[PDB]
Amino acid sequence: ALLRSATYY
Amino acid sequence: GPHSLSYSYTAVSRPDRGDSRFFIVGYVDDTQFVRFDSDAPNAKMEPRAQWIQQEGQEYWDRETQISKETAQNYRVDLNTLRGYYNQSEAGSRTIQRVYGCYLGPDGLLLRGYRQDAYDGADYIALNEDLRSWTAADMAAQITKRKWEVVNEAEGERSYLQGRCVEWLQKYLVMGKDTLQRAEPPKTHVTRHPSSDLGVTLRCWALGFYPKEISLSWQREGQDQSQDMELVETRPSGDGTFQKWAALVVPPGEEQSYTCHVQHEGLQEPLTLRWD
Amino acid sequence: VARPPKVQVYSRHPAENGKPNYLNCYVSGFHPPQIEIDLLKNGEKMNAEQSDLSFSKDWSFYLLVHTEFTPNAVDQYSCRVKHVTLDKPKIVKWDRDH
Repeated sequence: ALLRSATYY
Repeated sequence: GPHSLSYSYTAVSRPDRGDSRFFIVGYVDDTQFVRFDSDAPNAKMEPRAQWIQQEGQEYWDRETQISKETAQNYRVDLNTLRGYYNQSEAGSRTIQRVYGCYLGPDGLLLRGYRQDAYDGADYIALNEDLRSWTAADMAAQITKRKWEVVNEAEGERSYLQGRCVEWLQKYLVMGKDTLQRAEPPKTHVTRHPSSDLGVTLRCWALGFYPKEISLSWQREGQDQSQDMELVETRPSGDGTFQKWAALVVPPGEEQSYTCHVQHEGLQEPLTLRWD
Repeated sequence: VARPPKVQVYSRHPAENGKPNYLNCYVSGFHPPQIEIDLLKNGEKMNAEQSDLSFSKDWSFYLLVHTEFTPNAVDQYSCRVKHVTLDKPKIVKWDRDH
């Protein structure tokens, strides 16, 4: 299952 | 070897078409089991191994949702890294990302990892302590400082120590008869003439899993790795692999040369010879 | 950073005339990921499928293009690949011994 992390570079 | 669950992200910009494309592949060890492609007709996370197919729509809806959110973020991340490097807007560019967990004997995290790349070059990576980052340059330091500010590492560490290993264990059970049992190579030797002073002898190993194998030729006990052509291991197309090892011998010595196969599916190491 | 594809052409099982098999064109070690792959039979494109784009530790991409086929003594197979890294398309003929 995927890691759920919306993070911007 | 210890089992691993990993995901590979690939984001590619298309400034011409104004959009971008996002790929995901999920692996347990050497075995692909899911995929996502934002360019697909109503794109969703899809099964790619038989044993993951039993999952309920709940699983698929979630992974699909996470895939599209992530694809969305990458559309701006592509544009951000372009700004960090003062690059033009004309050409297609690429960000890549791998992350994963190795399963320990105690059923806990053995090792978690994450590395990112920009245009085929290392950008930033999570350290083994899962609490800090290493940036490869100026641009990555900007990214690193942001991820420090909002404590991105803790989200990663919590995932890797918890959810990642737990789902891996579940996948190891779901596909036990393929992921957990070794599959020995079907082996044989072929012979191929040429000149008067040479005959090529080629040792085959087919349909093996896992990927790690050892092919070697010996001449009366003596290694011949010096002049042994060895192909890069390649996929059969059905979840297993192929590899061959060859060398040229004088047209009568065929019996003085022996191929040596080691693979964990084999009970004992093998020694083959031409017939 | 650009990297030309390594191409390997082969069958899933040992080529045996008449007995249906799988013709594989394994394209690897390339970058960027945009690529075009055709399988050929006596020189003409077919209807193939392919596994999903992935990459190795060195960040280079790989995928398998493959179609179900039936080997004989007549038919000549191959693989045609184009990439930004190639002057003209690369054509690699299938060799059942290698």
